[PDB]
Amino acid sequence: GFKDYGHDYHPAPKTENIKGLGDLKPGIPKTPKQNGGGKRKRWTGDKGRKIYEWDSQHGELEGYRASDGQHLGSFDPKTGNQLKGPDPKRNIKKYL
Amino acid sequence: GLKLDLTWFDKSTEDFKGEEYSKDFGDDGSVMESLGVPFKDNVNNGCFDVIAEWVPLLQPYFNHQIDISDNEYFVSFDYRDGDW
Repeated sequence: GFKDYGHDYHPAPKTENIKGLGDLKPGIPKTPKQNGGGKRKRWTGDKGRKIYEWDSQHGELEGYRASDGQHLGSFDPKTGNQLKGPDPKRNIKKYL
Repeated sequence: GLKLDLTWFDKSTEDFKGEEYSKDFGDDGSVMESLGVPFKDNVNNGCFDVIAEWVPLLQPYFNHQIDISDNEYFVSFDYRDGDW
């Protein structure tokens, strides 16, 4: 039943509570999941040079370089601290 | 509970122009039922393109006067325990 569905994934942070990455604005969401009809919630920061996307299974922001989509690592929305570092294999270049 | 998280963007520039949450639905998902969005893998898991059909179904829950000829709209189905 429905509450159960609501605990399947980690709720995304509301924009105002994302700390430590500067001023942020939601961006048009474009990255599909394979299971789910949704596109990943998206924010831009640093004049749009940085993109962040909520990953609702791990419960962290994945950060990307807007110019080419390169992955930058993940960040704790409460602090803004880097948690994972860049993964050269990962980018969002087809979803920019 | 469940809030519809509504978000909209300029068709010309894609700039962000607004965000509004519906009131809390508690644990009643039927609004998702009326959109035709299964619960499975869809709660706290992304945003959906607000299509023309969805406007009438959604508008009753928002102050924003949804205008799909002006803006691209997206909704997500956020669920958090309690009041939030």
